[PDB]
Amino acid sequence: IVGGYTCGANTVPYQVSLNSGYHFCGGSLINSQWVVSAAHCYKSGIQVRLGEDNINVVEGNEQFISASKSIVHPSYNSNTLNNDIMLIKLKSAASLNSRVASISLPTSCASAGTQCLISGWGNTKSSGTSYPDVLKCLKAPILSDSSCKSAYPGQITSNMFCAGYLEGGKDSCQGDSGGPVVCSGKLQGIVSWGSGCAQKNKPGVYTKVCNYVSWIKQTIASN
Ligand SMILES: [Ca+2]
Repeated sequence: IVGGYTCGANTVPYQVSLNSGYHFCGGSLINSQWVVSAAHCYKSGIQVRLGEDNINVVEGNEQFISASKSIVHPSYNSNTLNNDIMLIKLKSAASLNSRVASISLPTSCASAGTQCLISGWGNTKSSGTSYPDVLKCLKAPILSDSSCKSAYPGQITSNMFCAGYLEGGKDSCQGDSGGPVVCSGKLQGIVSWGSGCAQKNKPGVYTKVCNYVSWIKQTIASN
């Protein structure tokens, strides 16, 4: 996260870290046994880390649970990042408490102008490189589809939305990938892509979760 703030330990209780010997992407806990992330975060050998603040210090509220199964969206296209969404099943259920909690799925899609909360452990610099140990947060608005398509001509599908600031300075970044965009108490996006981080006229592009609720519900009901 570029241009954000330190969240506070466990104030984002649905945030997870995906670890494959190192933190590599974020995710969102949607019930005691399932995590939502980005399909471009796919790898074999994922351990899910819940209740994290400092990802380099065991502080005592963590739960570390291996993945039993990964499910990339059937229509995921890695060239265009269309349908950039994956489900991860945990080997055992998490214990939900004040520090580890699930986030609701949306019933309707979020509105342009809504201020959302984006979080993660990704790079904090534009170019240059500095990775935080503690979770970072950013408030950012949903942009109009018109402005999104103007920023990224020929590249935005109906399964993507833009959030952030056309002036630059504040954005998600590499290592935030897979993490949540929460708007009005629901998971409305997944950190997906963008041109650089926090560059003028190049806002963040997010997977539009409201288009995937049927797929999520049917997949959880069968696995
Ligand atoms: Ca920790």
